[PDB]
Amino acid sequence: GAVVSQHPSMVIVKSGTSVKIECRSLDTNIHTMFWYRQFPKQSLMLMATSHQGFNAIYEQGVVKDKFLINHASPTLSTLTVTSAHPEDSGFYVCSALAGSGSSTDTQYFGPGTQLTVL
Amino acid sequence: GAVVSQHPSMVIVKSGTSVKIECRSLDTNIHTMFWYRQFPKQSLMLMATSHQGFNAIYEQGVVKDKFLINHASPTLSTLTVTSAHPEDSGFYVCSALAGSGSSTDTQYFGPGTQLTVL
Amino acid sequence: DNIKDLLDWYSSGSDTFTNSEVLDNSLGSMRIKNTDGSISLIIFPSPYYSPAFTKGEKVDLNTKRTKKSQHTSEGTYIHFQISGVTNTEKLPTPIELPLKVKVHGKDSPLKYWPKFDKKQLAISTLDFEIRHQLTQIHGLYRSSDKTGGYWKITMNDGSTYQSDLSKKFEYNTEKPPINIDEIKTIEAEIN
Amino acid sequence: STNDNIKDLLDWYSSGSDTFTNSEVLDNSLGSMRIKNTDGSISLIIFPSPYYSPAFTKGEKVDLNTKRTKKSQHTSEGTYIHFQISGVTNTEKLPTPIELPLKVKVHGKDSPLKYWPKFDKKQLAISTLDFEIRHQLTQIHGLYRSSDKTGGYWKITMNDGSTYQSDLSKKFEYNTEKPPINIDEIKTIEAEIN
Repeated sequence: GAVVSQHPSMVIVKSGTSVKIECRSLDTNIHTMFWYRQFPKQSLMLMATSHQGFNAIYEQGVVKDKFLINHASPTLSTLTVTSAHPEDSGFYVCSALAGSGSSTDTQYFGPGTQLTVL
Repeated sequence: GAVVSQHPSMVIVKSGTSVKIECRSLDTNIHTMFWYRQFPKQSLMLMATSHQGFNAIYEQGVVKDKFLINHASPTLSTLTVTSAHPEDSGFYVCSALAGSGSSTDTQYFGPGTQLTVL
Repeated sequence: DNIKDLLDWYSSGSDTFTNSEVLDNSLGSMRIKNTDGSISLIIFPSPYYSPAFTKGEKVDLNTKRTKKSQHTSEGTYIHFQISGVTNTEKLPTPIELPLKVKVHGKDSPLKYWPKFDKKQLAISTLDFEIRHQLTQIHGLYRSSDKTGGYWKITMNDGSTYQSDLSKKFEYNTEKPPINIDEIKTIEAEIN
Repeated sequence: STNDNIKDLLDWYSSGSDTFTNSEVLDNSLGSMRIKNTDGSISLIIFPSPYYSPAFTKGEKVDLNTKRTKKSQHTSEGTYIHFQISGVTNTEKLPTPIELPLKVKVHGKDSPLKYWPKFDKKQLAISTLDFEIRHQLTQIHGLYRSSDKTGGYWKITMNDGSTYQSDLSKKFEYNTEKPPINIDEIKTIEAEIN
C-alpha cells in the first residue's frame, strides 16, 4: 500500500543543461507528491508540493522554470532542473501522501536521486 | 565546426527502467548521427546509424525495441535503452557528420555517456 | 486575509504549451488540443481580449488552471485554464525582459528570472511571471511587510502598464497580448 | 549478381519503425489515412491492399505500428510529417504485455531469441507482425547478413488453425495484405532460415 520509486538514482550532467528526474508510485490513490532538495553539508528541504491535478506549489527560493514539475500521468511526477549549475548538485527526494486526513497523515518517501553538475 | 555534446555524461539507474541519452549539435546541417556502444574490455562498436528523416538502421545484435533512436531534428538524436539490465552498462557515444562525404567523410564524436545499470 | 490565496496562485507552476491546435473558439472560451495530446478548455472573461484564432490555427499557451485538470480513460488529460493564448511567432533568440525589483526602496537582485523566446505574451502571463519571480525570490506574500506594492511595464513608446500587487490580476479587465521585445523596462516594488 | 534484393531487404528490416499510440484520424479518403500523433507529428499512411482497408473515420483514435516509405519532412505550421504504409489498428489494449510465441531455426537448430519484445495491443497488422519477426531475425539470427541466410519463411498459426506465411527471400506483399489479427489468438509463430 504505496511504494514510491525514483529514477535515475544518480546522474552527472554538464553546466547549463537540463536534467529530468522521476518520481513513481504504483498504488494507487495518492493526492500529493512532494519534492525535496538536500544540498551537500545541508538539510533536506521542501521545494514543492504537487496536488494531483494542479501545478505544483513552490516553496521560497524555488522558481517554476528552474525546477519544472510535471505530474503528467497520475503515477509519474517528473522534476527537471533546467540551466544546471554546480550549486544545484545535491540529493533530490520525492514523497507521496495518502488521502484525505491533513496533517496527521503519513508520507511515503522515494529512495532519492543524486544530481552532480560539473 | 560541429561540437557534438552528449547528455548526460553519466547516469546510474535500476534494472528494468528506461534511460534516455541525448546527442546535440549546434550547427546546422548533419544528415547522419551514429550511435556507438563500448562494453568494458571491448571495442567501441557501431550499433546504429541514423539518417535524418528515417528510422535508424541497426547493426547485428542491436534491436530497435531495446535501443530506441529518435532523430526528429539535425540538432537532436536521442537513444533510449529500455528494460535496462546490468549487461547494458557501458559507454555510449554518438558522432555527427554533414555534407558531403560518405565514406572517408569526417566524423565528430560526442564526449560519450557512462550508463550503469544496477 | 486573501493573501494566502494570492500566494498559492503566484508561487505555483503554470502550463506552457507550444503549437497547440484550436478546435473551438467563441466568446470567452477556447478548446485547444495540445501536443500531448491533452485538451485545454480556456476561458477569456475579458471583452478586450478574445483571441481571434479560428479552428485549426496554431497557438501557444502560457496559462494558469482554474481548477483540477480531469481524468483519463485513454490517458487524455483535460485542462481547465484561463487566458494566456497567443500566436506562435518566435524571437530569433531568447531575451531577458528587463526587470528591476525594489524592497523596500532598496534593490533586490534577481534570481532565476527566465528568458522568453516568444514574440507576444499575454499580460496575464507577464503578471504571473513577474509575481512568481516576486513570491519566490523577493518575499511577496510570504512576509507581513510584503503583502502589496506594484509592478509596472514601460514600452519602447512610453506606454505604461501597472498592476497592484495586493489584488489579483483582473482577468475580466485584460487587454490583448503585447510584443515583449517592445518592452523597455519592467519595474516591481514591494514596499 | 549485383542488383540485389538484399541490402535492400536488410535495410528495411534492420531498421527501426514508428510506434504511436492513441493517434487521431484526421482523414481517410483515397486509400490513405491522414493522422495526428501525440508528439506533434503527422502521418500520411497508404493502404494498397483490397483486403486491408481501414474504416476509421475522422476523430477516431488509432494505434500505429508502421514503417516509413520515404523520408519524413518538416513543415510550418512547424510539424514533422511521416509517410508510412499500413499498420494502423484500433487502440484496444491487453491488460498485461504478452510475449508472442516465436521459435526460430537457423541451420535446422533452434536459435534462442534475444530482445524479442512483448505486446500490449489486442490487434496487430500482419505487416507489423512481419517487420517485427524479421527484425528479430535480421538482428539476432543473421537473416540477410551472410549468404547462408537469405531465405526461409515465417508462419503464424491462430488458435483456429488458419495460418499466415511469408517467404523471407521476398519482401512482404503489402498489396495483398490481410486485415489485422488478435495477437492473443496466435498459437505459434515459426521462422526458419535456410
